[PDB]
Amino acid sequence: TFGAGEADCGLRPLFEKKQVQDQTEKELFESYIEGR
Amino acid sequence: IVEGQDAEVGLSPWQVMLFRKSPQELLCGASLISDRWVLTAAHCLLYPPWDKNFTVDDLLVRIGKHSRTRYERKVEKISMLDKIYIHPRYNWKENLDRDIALLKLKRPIELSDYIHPVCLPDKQTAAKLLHAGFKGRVTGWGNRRETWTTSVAEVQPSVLQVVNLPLVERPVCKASTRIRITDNMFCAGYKPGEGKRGDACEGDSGGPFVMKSPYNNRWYQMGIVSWGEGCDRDGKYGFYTHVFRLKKWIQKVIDRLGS
Ligand SMILES: N=C(N)c1ccc(C[C@@H](NC(=O)CNS(=O)(=O)c2ccc3ccccc3c2)C(=O)N2CCCCC2)cc1
Repeated sequence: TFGAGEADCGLRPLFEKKQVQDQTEKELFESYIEGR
Repeated sequence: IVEGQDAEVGLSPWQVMLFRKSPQELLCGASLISDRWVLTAAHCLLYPPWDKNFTVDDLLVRIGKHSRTRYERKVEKISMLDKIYIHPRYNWKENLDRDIALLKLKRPIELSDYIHPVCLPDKQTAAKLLHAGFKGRVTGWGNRRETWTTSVAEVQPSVLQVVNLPLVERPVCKASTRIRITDNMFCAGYKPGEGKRGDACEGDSGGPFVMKSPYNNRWYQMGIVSWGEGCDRDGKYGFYTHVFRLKKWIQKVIDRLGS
């Protein structure tokens, strides 16, 4: 446990930090590589 | 959120909801950017035509939720606000330009599994992710459809809603509205033709548009729900505060009035 200001971010605990992917995640990724 | 799904638990940890204290009422969503700074749209707080001008003592921030109805002992941190900051150049009397606001809590929150920061955007990630056709994600607990205002409106999500919407290119955004559109907003949602639907609606204002980067596998807030004509009308797009073109500001206040 530690405290601080805004630090690492944007990785959700129960997803990225567990290396799991959520239901809809795959649409965004498929749009990306369908553009540039 | 019009055509969203039920969200997976702990899906958007950054999801804050603004309540008015007494009488209890969901007002807006917001994002947890830090353990004491919640981002929101300016208009949840100040829209003088509908006599809305919300004082610091009028509001309360519920963080860690999933159900809209239920108080959930185990997940949920209710803070209260020390300061409400709204942009000098928030232009309500025309076109909701620079519709952003930033709320300092009274008390830092202890992050948990379920309460955790958004990244704000950087030069490279804005420039890399904000292209037309790229899908981002809007969330919140607001109207599942466009509604005539009755008090018990019936259309209210049980569980937080998620949708994924394409960014649309500026000529097309400009072309869809008589209202003067400016450089610090962007729009998103499907074209007519594209098989698929989605929007935010009333009570999803203030909440994140986030995109996830394939660089380093983190999520960033590209937009804030700001406005639109209706919810999910053909030929109309949802309009979002461009967080990055107000990032130069986004830093400045937390670092002016700092301690
Ligand atoms: N993406 C969506 N479909 C969407 C997005 C946001 C909302 C909530 C939002 N309501 C509206 O935008 C209602 N549509 S509105 O009536 O077209 C509207 C009203 C006033 C305006 C003033 C300045 C600039 C644009 C304006 C747009 C709100 O509470 N506001 C506070 C009052 C001013 C307007 C915004 C609803 C729908």
